[PDB]
Amino acid sequence: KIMRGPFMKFVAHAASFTIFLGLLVMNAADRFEGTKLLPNETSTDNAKQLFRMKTSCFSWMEMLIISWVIGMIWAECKEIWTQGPKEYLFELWNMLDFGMLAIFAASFIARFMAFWHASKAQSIIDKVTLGDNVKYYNLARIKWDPSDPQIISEGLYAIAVVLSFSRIAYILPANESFGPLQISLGRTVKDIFKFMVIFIMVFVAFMIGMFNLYSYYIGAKQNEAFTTVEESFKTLFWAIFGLSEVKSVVINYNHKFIENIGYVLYGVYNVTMVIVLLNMLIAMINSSFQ
Amino acid sequence: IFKFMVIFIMVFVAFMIGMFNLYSYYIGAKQNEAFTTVEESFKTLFWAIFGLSEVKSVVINYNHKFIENIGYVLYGVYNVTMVIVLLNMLIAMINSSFQ
Ligand SMILES: CCCCCCCCCCCCCCCCCC(=O)O[C@@H](COC(=O)CCCCCCC)COP(=O)(O)OCCN
Ligand SMILES: CCCCCCCCCCCCCCCCCC(=O)O[C@@H](COC(=O)CCCCCCC)COP(=O)(O)OCCN
Ligand SMILES: CC(C)CCC[C@@H](C)[C@H]1CC[C@H]2[C@@H]3CC=C4C[C@@H](OC(=O)CCC(=O)O)CC[C@]4(C)[C@H]3CC[C@]12C
Ligand SMILES: CC(C)CCC[C@@H](C)[C@H]1CC[C@H]2[C@@H]3CC=C4C[C@@H](OC(=O)CCC(=O)O)CC[C@]4(C)[C@H]3CC[C@]12C
Ligand SMILES: CC(C)CCC[C@@H](C)[C@H]1CC[C@H]2[C@@H]3CC=C4C[C@@H](OC(=O)CCC(=O)O)CC[C@]4(C)[C@H]3CC[C@]12C
Ligand SMILES: CCCCCCCCCC(=O)O[C@@H](C)COP(=O)(O)OCC[N+](C)(C)C
Ligand SMILES: N#Cc1ccc(O[C@@H]2c3ccccc3C[C@H]2N2CCC[C@@H](N)C2)cc1
Repeated sequence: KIMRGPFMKFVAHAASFTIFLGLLVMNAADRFEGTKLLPNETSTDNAKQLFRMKTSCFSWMEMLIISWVIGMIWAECKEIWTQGPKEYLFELWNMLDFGMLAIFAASFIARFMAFWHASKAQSIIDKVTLGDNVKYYNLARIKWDPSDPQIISEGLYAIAVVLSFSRIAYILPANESFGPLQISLGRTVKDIFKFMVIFIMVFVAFMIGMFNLYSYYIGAKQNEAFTTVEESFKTLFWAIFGLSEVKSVVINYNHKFIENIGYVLYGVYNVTMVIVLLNMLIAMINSSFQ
Repeated sequence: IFKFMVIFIMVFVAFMIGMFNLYSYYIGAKQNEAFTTVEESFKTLFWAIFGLSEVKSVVINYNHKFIENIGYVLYGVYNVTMVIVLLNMLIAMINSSFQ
């Protein structure tokens, strides 16, 4: 009768999230100071099994995480067929919570199919050379394919681990000192979503304009900026935080016309972004005394 | 600012564990020694508040560009989130001085 009260129910639901975060921390606890399994090395630990056997096998802590995610998917489907699939998408945090579970499910599916391929190939080979169906396995991380499911799972698990820390927003407005901070932090994301439109207009403008300038100098440039659309995207994205050098507008030829055009366009980009961010800061300072 | 450091260390611990889990298996096959130990992933995200952490700390030497693009996206989202949190702190402290 105590555990059916609302406050003990809240305490139990917060404790079962503290446990999940503790599992996510202590899962990678053998590698806190170095993994001791090099990307070029090979460790079998049984002298009769493949290397790709003791990499995709599930531990005793990677099954509890699967049980938590299965219960967390079931507790979301029960919310879907009780509030209705139209009033459930009305809050965007439900979509932010559904994407995390979808990414966790995709990660565990990819790891399971990697383990399934490893077991299907290890059933054949139950020292010497191996045939061309087991030869891809028992190989270190340097020789894997770029689309191996073992590196799809390890890539999606990181996004899932980052996104699962955002469920503190469900237990944080019950407090008298971090509730108003969450309210005042949420009201300043809706104030920058309207300035990101002009931000991406100026961004797309200078991205296409400098890609059109430095496209023909792909091998004759000081580095690899402004030559591909993704390179021109990241060179202008990391210049907001000052992490893009001025050596990214220099070419190796004697065409100083194009280099001076690039210098002028990069300077105008930096000045324009400073003006836009200062206008955003002043507008958000002004829309808090209202 | 003692009350905003709590949300600051929530976002910090989130991205620290999330990027340590990504770049853990590439300890010798990476451009530098970031995001491989917990102290390296801690200091790479601490010194990125002051802009003293380069973008070459998310680059691996292999042809696994999936994991490298995940690291690029996570580092960019970390920088944008910290800019939002610090700007919200500055605006809140400007507002709680005319009261
Ligand atoms: C939302 C409002 C946006 C307003 C944007 C205005 C901000 C203007 C920023 C100026 C950017 C300068 C960048 C400096 C880097 C290097 C410049 C450089 O190499 O100089 C050019 C200078 O060329 C120009 O004509 C600069 C004109 C810039 C006008 C920009 C106005 C939008 C080369 O000419 P020179 O080498 O002096 O000539 C040979 C003499 N020995
Ligand atoms: C508190 C609020 C926080 C809001 C956070 C939102 C801020 C979003 C920042 C964007 C970060 C981008 C970093 C840029 C660095 C390099 C990006 C890169 O390498 O591109 C990825 C782009 O991949 C994506 O899908 C980007 C999606 C990012 C969405 C983030 C939303 C949270 C690779 O794909 P690709 O090379 O275009 O594909 C091959 C085509 N030739
Ligand atoms: C393992 C590492 C990654 C750290 C894991 C994080 C947790 C240990 C922390 C972070 C957020 C904390 C919570 C933030 C807010 C609250 C509300 C608080 O309740 C009240 O303020 C009064 C209740 C009322 O009167 O309504 C009880 C503690 C609790 C759940 C905290 C419990 C401990 C939490 C889960
Ligand atoms: C918004 C409206 C008013 C139009 C924009 C103003 C233009 C009339 C200005 C702004 C940028 C200027 C350009 C910036 C840089 C260059 C490179 C410069 O080339 C060299 O420095 C020669 C190098 C060498 O061979 O030694 C010649 C002038 C030029 C084209 C400038 C020409 C005049 C421009 C187009
Ligand atoms: C908050 C909720 C709404 C969920 C978050 C949104 C996701 C649906 C987005 C955000 C980050 C995106 C990822 C960022 C980077 C990558 C790497 C990219 O891989 C490559 O570029 C291939 C490289 C090569 O081999 O050439 C594939 C897409 C992917 C996984 C993206 C998949 C879709 C993601 C997970
Ligand atoms: C990806 C980064 C991970 C970092 C984790 C930090 C968690 C802090 C959450 C937080 O401050 O929420 C802000 C966005 C306000 O949300 P809202 O717009 O008030 O919406 C709250 C609605 N509710 C149903 C969740 C209560
Ligand atoms: N009786 C009761 C009860 C239990 C839980 C509850 O909120 C859940 C919760 C509690 C602590 C920490 C994180 C989360 C996530 C919240 N979850 C609920 C369903 C939809 C899903 N998108 C989000 C509300 C009411």
